[PDB]
Amino acid sequence: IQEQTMLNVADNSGARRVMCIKVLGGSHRRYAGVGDIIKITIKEAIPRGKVKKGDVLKAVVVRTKKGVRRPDGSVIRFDGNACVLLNNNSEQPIGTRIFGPVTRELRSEKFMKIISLAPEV
Amino acid sequence: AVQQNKPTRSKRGMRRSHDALTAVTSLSVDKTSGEKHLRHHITADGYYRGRKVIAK
Amino acid sequence: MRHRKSGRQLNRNSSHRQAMFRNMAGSLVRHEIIKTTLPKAKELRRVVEPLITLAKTDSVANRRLAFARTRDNEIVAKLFNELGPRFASRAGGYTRILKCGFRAGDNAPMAYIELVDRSE
RNA sequence: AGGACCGAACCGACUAAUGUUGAAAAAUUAGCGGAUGACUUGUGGCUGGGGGUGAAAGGCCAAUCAAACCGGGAGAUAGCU
RNA sequence: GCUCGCCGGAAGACCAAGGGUUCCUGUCCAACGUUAAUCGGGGCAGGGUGAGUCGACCCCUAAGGCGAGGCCGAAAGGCG
RNA sequence: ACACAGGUGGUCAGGUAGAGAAUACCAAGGCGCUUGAGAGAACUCGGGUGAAGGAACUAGGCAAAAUGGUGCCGUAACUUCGGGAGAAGGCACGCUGAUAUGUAGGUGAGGUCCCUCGCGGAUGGAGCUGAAAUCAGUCGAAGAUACCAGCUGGCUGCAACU
RNA sequence: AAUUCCUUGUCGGGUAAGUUCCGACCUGCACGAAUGGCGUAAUGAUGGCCAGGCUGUCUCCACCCGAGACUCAGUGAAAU
RNA sequence: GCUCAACGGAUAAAAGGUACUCCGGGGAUAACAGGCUGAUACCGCCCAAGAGUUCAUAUCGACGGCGGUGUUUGGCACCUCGAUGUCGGCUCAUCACAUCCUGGGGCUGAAGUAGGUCCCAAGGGUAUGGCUGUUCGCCAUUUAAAGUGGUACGCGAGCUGGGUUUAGAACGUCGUGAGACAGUUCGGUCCCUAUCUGCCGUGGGCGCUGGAGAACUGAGGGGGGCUGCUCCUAGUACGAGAGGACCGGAGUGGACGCAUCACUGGUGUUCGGGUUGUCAUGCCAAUGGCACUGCCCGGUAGCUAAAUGCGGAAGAGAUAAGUGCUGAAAGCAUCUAAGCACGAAACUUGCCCCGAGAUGAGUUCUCCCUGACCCUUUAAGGGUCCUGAAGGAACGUUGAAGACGACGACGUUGAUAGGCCGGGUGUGUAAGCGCAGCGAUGCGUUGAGCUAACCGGUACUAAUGAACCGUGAGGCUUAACCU
Repeated sequence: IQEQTMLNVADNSGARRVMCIKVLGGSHRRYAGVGDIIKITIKEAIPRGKVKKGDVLKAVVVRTKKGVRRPDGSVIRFDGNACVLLNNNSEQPIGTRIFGPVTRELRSEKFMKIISLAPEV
Repeated sequence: AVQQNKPTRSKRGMRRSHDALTAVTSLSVDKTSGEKHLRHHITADGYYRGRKVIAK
Repeated sequence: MRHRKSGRQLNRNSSHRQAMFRNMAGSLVRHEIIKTTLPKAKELRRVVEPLITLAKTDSVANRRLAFARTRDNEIVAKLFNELGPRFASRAGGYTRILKCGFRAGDNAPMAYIELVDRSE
């Protein structure tokens, strides 16, 4: 979310704990956590995941403890901070299957595949 | 902190121009006893606006 | 900042303020007229008047609540026996503040806060 | 048994903050180190200045120390202000 | 006087050192007290300290000091 | 220099909880610290609580925050076989009742004998005090419920160590 | 290397990124055997580094409680 | 009889260290900063052998030349040694334009996309981290870009102290040694209560010409001026393809500023509850004090961001570079000389705020004051009595106003605070009694009881009527109007 933020991975190919090295989009953007794309290092990885430790690639935040605010004032708060790993050049999901809840805020462009694969929207 | 030159007796008086006391300019008179009192205060013989309110 | 905020600190902590107004309420109930400083009397209105409003209805729960907010059983007995019926008709305003002059040691605005139906 | 351990009194003084015309001519507050020993403490005594004493720092010798304090030579001298 | 708070292996009480009347009683509020003061350890008077058993004194000695004679040192003096 | 937040040797040491002279609250005793009254700006000091992220701060985790107790298990490299080592890590902690009208245990009254017959011995087992455990029940969000009370691990330099 | 100027030497590690650290190489400006050489369990208010935890250190401050600061009465300085 | 050779020769005869240092002076003399200069530096131009696929100037330019700046290395020693704090960082800035981005152009060796170079343009904007003390530098990752300089290489009576710049210690090297090092390493006291100017806020006094109560005009001044991503046009123009439009529209963000608290949150020592230890209220029960608010769990108002709203515009005028029209001097030519037209995020306005002390003190509306006497050195003036007006101030209750003033509401014809009534909220089934149980405890009365700054009401309390200030018709010169 912020820089120096550890996140869980929703998708399978992305592995375990990941850290946000940069908040992409914006000159001095401090905090971005709803549908935003963040540059990611892999701080710890299982070997079954395709990506490995020390590798930089993009991600999109899917779950935030801060939570989205709906238009009527509703706040959906998800426990845990989660990301879906994306390729640096393509920004397309590496993982074949997305796990856990997703929000309807991730309905734009390449995130349609994420909400298609993920069970609960 | 310190001054580089001594301030003048003139500038002392100009600073104390706005340091002056204010007169009372009015004293209310109670109806029952003729003593003048501070307005909305006890008359110092024990009367408010028209009645004896404290023994002392 | 102080916007729509009640409560006068009077340069003391909350425990001292509570203890001071408990003792002042006890003295005001006991003697029916006391001399205080003026803000002290003004917040003394706010502690003393709900005690008589509680003391209008006499029950063991209300005497226990009055003992909680005074810790003086003589004051509880006076509130529920001598006063209470006296102020039963009065819809608030048991306290009257009469401003006196100024204190000698410190120039403090002085006041006499008294019960309205004082026998003297 | 322990120049054992944890830890009060006790002895010291590691970091920070306040103070810095202070409450104080090195303190206070949070934490700190030793605390049965080469410990600490009271009461006396001894060592005197090119001297003492020093688990050593030019440390200490009365808020004074690469040579204390007091008086004398002394109105030293000062091509300098 | 009644309530409140504080300390309570002390901010309680007693000795030691040190101080020296600061003790108690009456009176006064000029200077003192970081304010007012009727109060005080302030001023000014008057009282108060009772020992065979407690300390000192005393009997003894430690570290050490002084040391007749003595030894040594230019005198002062050092050591004993 | 002061009616100064410092320094000053010994002695006594009540209750409850506690290993305790810690600490919390109280006894007995002594005090509120010789300027007060308001208002509740910035800023300063000492604290409290913080959404999300968490060392990105910074010269440096400086400071703060955390961990902290007792019992039972369990514990690595290396080692001078003492250590390391409270290594690290895990579990249980409150109340009420039963076991057991209060148990193990401690302290011991009558009584009973004996003797050089008194401050004697021996035998008793009434009363008093009483830790810990186990089992069931029960309350909160929480049971070392406050104060008090350790942060831990890996690699190195130097000096053996106090 | 508490020593290597060049030097942030070269490699491998740890990080996304490492003049620190750790381990090797020897090319020792300018190590070397009681002016002691090399290691060493334990120990250290020691020097350097890396983690877990934890948090207002930080992003970026916000509110609250007290002591000042403000006003009022009394006394009332300082450097220059 | 002297290399008394430092040769006008101190004495027969004399080396060093001080970071442990001390004294008297000196900016007579270095370090820092400022001043002069500008050799060097940086920037620009002159010529143009060349370099460029052929093709000096699309792009650079040898050999040489001339300038500009104060700006880097230096020179000097004017200043500062009876004192001008030293790098960096943090916070806060301001200026220049030799312009990094955004705007307007010219040339291109500019098919498009994307660039190069030059001109105009200073309105706004112009990263986060790792290493290390660093400015630097290397790197990792952003962005439209992460400008270049000045400001005592801005900023220590603003902060830091890693750095240097002390006293302790050690290593390498030099010296017999004390000690030394433009070596290294570990450790190592950064003070100010603001008089003046200056700002930022906020008042008092008098003026503006009789005194008031309002509402404004706008001379001036300040704030604000940023941009990305996607889609349409359009896969169109452009193109062999690959790629892919400096027009014109639409949304959506980032950073920034302003307001607000309806929501989501935080806080909430002034509400409710749980709970540990102890003490008290005689005791059980119920409560209270103290232990950081004892620890917590929640939380109303208020404040606030992390919440939501809003905005930096479009225009208009005059222009810069630039492009032109008509048009001579110069029958052709020519953007200029007379004329005429466009042309920028710059300028002036448009948006917001201040603002007549705008001494040039402005405008409009309304209210209010129309009595005598005496002296009299006459724009003239005094003294006395009578009368004090419109209004203000004081006092009091106060405010989502406030350091204090100031400002706003209300003052008995009164809702201005407190209290009271009802609600709302927040916390979570009070006490008491009864029942089940051996008891802890449970269950019922009971969503009970408490409740804050909140909402709607209510004269129960305090806002007493005086009094005070403020006046009495307002100066001299050129007009209609009638006397």
